[PDB]
Amino acid sequence: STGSATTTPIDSLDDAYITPVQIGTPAQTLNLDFDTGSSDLWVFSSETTASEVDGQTIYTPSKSTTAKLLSGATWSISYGDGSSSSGDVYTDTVSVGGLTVTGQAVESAKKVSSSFTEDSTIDGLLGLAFSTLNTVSPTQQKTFFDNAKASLDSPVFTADLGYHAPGTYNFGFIDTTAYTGSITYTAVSTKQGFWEWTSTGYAVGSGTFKSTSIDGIADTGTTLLYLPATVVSAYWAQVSGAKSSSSVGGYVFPCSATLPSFTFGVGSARIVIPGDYIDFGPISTGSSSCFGGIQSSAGIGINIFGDVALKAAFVVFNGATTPTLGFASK
Repeated sequence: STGSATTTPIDSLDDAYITPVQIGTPAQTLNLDFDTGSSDLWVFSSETTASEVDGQTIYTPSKSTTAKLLSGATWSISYGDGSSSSGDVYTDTVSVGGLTVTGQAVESAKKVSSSFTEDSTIDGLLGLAFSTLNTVSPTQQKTFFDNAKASLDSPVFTADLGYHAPGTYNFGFIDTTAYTGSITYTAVSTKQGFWEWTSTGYAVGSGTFKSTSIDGIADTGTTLLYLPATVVSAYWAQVSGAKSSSSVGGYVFPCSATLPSFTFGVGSARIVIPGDYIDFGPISTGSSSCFGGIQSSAGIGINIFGDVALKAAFVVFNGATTPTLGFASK
């Protein structure tokens, strides 16, 4: 089997992407944030505290003839950005782009943090990291991809995120028309439960490529590119007037600037992030100070190849017995 679903930016900045997901019988379609940095499929629901729902579409398990409470199971997750959610668990039929999994754990939110409530466009998350990170207790549950893997034509999914445009998540096949050149594959460590890999270096604009190992994670659920302070300083030094602002929370730059590109290495291959992808616009409405899309990871503990980086590539998440990542230009 295979599946193919379009993923759409939630706003004009590409802050996140939503993909329609069919849950239950008859189908209830929710728009989920596919997140290769986490491993829970959780949804706003009829169980979510009413004051914490503000425009989201909810899953109502009592209206699904295939929903079954997973007795005793609870979940609770906290994300790198400080947001969180928690609740109980059903199993139900879940379909993405024509690919159906029966008995998928659907984690129903009883509580969500304010950042989720305030974002009416995201109805939940669909985690695509390794199932070892799933938070369901006392019996950890599998991700949608893990459940689908054996049925797929090939045990892979691909992320093709658009710049200010829709893109595609495919399951079970590699669309050879969706990228240019070849796909360069690189080794993955699953020791932390992430799609963790080592970039071979970087360049700023037309500058020389610096060969240096940068360990990080491929994370579709993170907006920006978070890299070591040395690398980030070298990037922003090429933008006149750019500075790190403790009060704003990162590097800002004059909105009148033209940003240089940023290249990262994948083995001997190179992925070029155009400068425009690094512009996240005014820090507040009407400001002439703009927020940068490359930021320091120094306070995170891990480097994160988020959407800024991934949207410049066609990315293969190869879930074979020994997983690997692939990157192609597009």
